Amino acid sequence: MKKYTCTVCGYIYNPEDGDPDNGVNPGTDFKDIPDDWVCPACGVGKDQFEEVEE
Ligand SMILES: [Fe+3]
Repeated sequence: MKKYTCTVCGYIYNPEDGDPDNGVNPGTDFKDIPDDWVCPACGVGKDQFEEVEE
């Protein structure tokens, strides 16, 4: 799956590690993360993230 980055602070969501402390298990693609999840480093919503294209 692809990584997504927060365009406000630079945090990168990597689907292989998820964000387990906030209920996103490793192996969850960004689209499936519940829509109320926010960036763990700056608090903005998923709407500020962009797919990291390879
Ligand atoms: Fe952020």
